[PDB]
Amino acid sequence: KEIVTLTNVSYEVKDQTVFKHVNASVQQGDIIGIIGKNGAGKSTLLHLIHNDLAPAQGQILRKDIKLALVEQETAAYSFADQTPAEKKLLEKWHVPLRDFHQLSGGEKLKARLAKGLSEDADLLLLDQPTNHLDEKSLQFLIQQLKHYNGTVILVSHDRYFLDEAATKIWSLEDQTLIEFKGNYSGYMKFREKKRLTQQREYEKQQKMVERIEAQMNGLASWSEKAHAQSTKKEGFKEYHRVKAKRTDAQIKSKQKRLEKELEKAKAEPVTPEYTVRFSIDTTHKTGKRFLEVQNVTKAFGERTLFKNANFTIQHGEKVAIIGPNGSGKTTLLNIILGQETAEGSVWVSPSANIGYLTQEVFDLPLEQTPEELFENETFKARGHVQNLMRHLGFTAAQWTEPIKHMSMGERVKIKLMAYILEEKDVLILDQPTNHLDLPSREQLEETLSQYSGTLLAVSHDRYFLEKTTNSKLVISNNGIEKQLAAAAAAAAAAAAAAAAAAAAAAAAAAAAAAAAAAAAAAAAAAAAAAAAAAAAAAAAA
Amino acid sequence: MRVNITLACTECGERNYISKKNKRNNPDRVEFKKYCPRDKKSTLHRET
Amino acid sequence: RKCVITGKKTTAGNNRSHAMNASKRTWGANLQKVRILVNGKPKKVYVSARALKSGKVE
Amino acid sequence: IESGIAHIRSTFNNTIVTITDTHGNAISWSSAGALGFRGSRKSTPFAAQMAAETAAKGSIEHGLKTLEVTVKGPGSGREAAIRALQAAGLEVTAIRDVTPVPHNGCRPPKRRRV
RNA sequence: CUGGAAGGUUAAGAGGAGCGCUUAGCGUAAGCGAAGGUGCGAAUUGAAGCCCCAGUAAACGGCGGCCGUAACUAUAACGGU
RNA sequence: GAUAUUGAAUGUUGGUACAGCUUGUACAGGAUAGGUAGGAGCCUUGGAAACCGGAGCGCCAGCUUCGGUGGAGGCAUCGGUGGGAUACUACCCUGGCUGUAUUGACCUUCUAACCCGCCGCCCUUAUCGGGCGGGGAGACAGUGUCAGGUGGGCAGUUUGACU
RNA sequence: GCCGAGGUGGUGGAAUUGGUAGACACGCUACCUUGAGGUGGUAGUUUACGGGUUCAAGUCCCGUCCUCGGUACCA
Ligand SMILES: Nc1ncnc2c1ncn2[C@@H]1O[C@H](COP(=O)(O)OP(=O)(O)OP(=O)(O)O)[C@@H](O)[C@H]1O
Ligand SMILES: Nc1ncnc2c1ncn2[C@@H]1O[C@H](COP(=O)(O)OP(=O)(O)OP(=O)(O)O)[C@@H](O)[C@H]1O
Repeated sequence: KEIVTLTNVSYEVKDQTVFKHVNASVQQGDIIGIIGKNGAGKSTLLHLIHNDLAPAQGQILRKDIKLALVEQETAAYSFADQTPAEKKLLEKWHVPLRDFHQLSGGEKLKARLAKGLSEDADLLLLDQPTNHLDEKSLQFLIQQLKHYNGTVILVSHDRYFLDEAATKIWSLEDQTLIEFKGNYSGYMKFREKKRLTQQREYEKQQKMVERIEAQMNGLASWSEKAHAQSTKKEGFKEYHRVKAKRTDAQIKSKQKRLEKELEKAKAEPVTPEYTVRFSIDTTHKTGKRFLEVQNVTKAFGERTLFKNANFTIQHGEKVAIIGPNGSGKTTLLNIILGQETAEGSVWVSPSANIGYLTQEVFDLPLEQTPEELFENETFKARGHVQNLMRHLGFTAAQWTEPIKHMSMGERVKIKLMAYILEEKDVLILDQPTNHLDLPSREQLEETLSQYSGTLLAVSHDRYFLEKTTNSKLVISNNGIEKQLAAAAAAAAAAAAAAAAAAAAAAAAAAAAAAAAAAAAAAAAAAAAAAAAAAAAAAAAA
Repeated sequence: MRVNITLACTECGERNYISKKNKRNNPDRVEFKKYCPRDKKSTLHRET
Repeated sequence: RKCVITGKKTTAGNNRSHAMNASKRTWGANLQKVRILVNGKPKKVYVSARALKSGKVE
Repeated sequence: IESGIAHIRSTFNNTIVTITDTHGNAISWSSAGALGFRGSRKSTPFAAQMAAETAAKGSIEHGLKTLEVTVKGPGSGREAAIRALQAAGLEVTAIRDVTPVPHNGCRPPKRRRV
């Protein structure tokens, strides 16, 4: 059975109609996923079904009252530590309770989604559970939601999270919800196919329209001649004027057929796919040496993170910083960039222009217009510099909204534009890829590879860093681990040499035997026998 | 765009009035005090 | 073609389409020829399928 | 099962080894391209060694231990694959060097540089 | 046309979550209200067709432009798009 | 396509109407504590500690059952932990197997309905049909109602005015 | 004269108001390779015009010029 039904639900704010003619169904344990561009009512829909926002038009009917609302930025979230099934979540994920304000950004969604799952809920209205999660927690989500009491409605921006944890998709698109059941991987297979059908039918009616307008124009250019070249010879003037009438009656019949087939057809041109173009420059002439962090130590009372972690990174390299949950990722950049018990030495270039990106969205000069916010000097500085950069880089005609009355799936984008418009020559990305979109994080995955070095890319993703990594900082127990490769299992001296040498000589003997099988008879047999036995003898130790 | 607007009462709930407004220059739900002939007085009305 | 038990046969009425276009149409009997003893002998006559359900002896 | 026959077919691109059951029922199969080598590395006898190793790993589940290896196809990886069935825990008893020899039969496709 | 058909859609028939209406009864009022009758009715199932994927022209049909270049006087075997 | 002619079996995956019961640990811990209430004792020759084998889960810590060697020992408040106490009562639908009755769908198979412009016999000197005996198809087909698609093969019609 | 169509780099030419002397394939220039050419490799040059609308114009709008074609005087 269903539980919640939607019919023609719309929404009106000061951009345009976000949302129109929305028909959907929540059922008894469906795993429904919202996909859509950010700012497209992705989480305004959740506040409509919560009755957190009152819809302008359309009827939203629900049956069971419990509506667990787990949003983005709930902004000094409460510490009502009640109904202790929450603390099971708060202790599988390895999160302490003790504070809220001194926590990193990584822990706070795991401590809000914790309280949200266990108040009591047969229906989850949650915004984005896949921001700042490591894979041991990202994997813990799917085992929650598979082993769960009811229906889940989530706004993922992940092709990763929906191959496992989806039954329906309520894709938001050009102001219209469309639902598709079954998966997300076959969902885009479904969309590309419907786009091919509508593109073929629009290409057909446009071609047919041009054909009938051409064959209508040829008849017109004959009717003009046949009317003007009468009254000359042979037959009075109405045997030849009737022929013009005979052609001009067809010239209207075909136009009436054209307009009737077009009113029955009504096949719209296909709306284009979404591109960003986005790119980067940062082409400044730069020195060599950037960051020498020697003998660093960071502690929080008794909570000790860093101890004597000596690493030195210079310009022109991809530095991926990976922490599974709470490795201080966000804390290191603050103690790279600042004072307050960076115990030891942190030297940085004095003339380097470090452009900083935060995990937390709490650095906006709020209630300002983006007009006053973005430095737009004269004429094309609004257009050629800025407004093109907005609309081309995901903005609508939203030149002046308040920037956290904005969408909050923007405002990462505002930070991003303010960086990339100006070629700051040093970036540090404290977790960029989580609020963004599958067309938005992709181009940042791309252009940051073509970026001209000195990047410190914290990312809890495993696939974003595959384009933006040369060296790694694996924060671990008792401080950093400056890795330049995988650096696992402590690459060795005697056994690895014996293994590689014996296998290479083994393949020598095997290829020597197998290239010519009956010649230089039998030394190879003793060779391969002794080498294979010695390989077993070396691997046995 | 320009939309037809009904302005329902609050003391009576009765509709009683129509004028037009923008969805862009007036995006919020507009309210005025007009005369309610059921209430026989000036009353705050409300777009519905 | 009429049933031998009851007077149930082909009638006629209208094919009323959408737009209420009155075409002219016939209504047949679900008759289903079987072997029954209408006389002392079985004779294999038409029956009807309304009259065949549990009433008349095969 | 305990006994089976190992069909190796090594041709100038690939060396496919299928360890089957005596009246022809494949326990496990792996090729040189199944191991991951996509390019010309498919032709190297190391990939035939690796393919015999993977076929030997796959064969010893429900299982079998003593093989009987039939070499088919003109290639290079016959010797390494016979040796690698031994070193992966199996025994290779008979070696049937059976490449399909037509007597006169069908005519071949044309020689290449012409 | 012919073939495929995993998948989307797609009827009536099936199903019956529910909402009305009536009503004994409970309610000083206001109103709520079981069972029944009865009006409507959502989720689900539901073919062929169509969307889709291939073949077929002695099937229906259709069969282009422009630019430069050779002992100059001209064209272009040629090349570009 | 559904439905009616049109029923006889054998499996199938869902769901009820009667029924079996098992699955339960963030850490601290002697451990596997789901919680609400009683709780200072219970289990034992119709067998306890221990060993072992197997159905079963497992977040591989250790639990669960059943059977087989054993011979009088387990186990509970309290002791400790920590947010909360271990012997019955129920549930929680998280995670299975087995049977009865129907429920929907699908695959086979049967034959007695239906069908045979198949054979033989009789009515009968008959290429009709119809009785009997075989054979073949067989719940299909055909046929009736209901429905969708297709449908210029056919039908009624429309296809404006100024000039 | 009227109607219909197009006017971009040396060339042919895509671009739904969102960055193009040009984004795409050729030419072209400077270098490399070669004995010297060719191929090949590296880097490099305001939308026919004039006036607006716009934060933004090849595009939206008003006018001028050119070329293709149909529609005429005449031979
Ligand atoms: N409260 C508001 N008032 C006016 N305009 C808004 C408001 N909220 C959002 N908008 C506009 O509508 C867009 C969509 O906002 P929405 O409510 O869909 O958030 P969302 O896009 O679902 O969140 P995300 O960006 O993470 O998807 C915003 O980006 C903003 O431009
Ligand atoms: N000022 C502080 N006081 C107390 N604890 C802190 C402080 N700063 C950081 N921590 C602790 O350090 C741990 C890790 O935080 P860190 O700065 O590494 O962010 P993180 O772990 O990467 O999380 P996120 O990925 O959400 O940023 C957290 O558990 C947090 O409680």
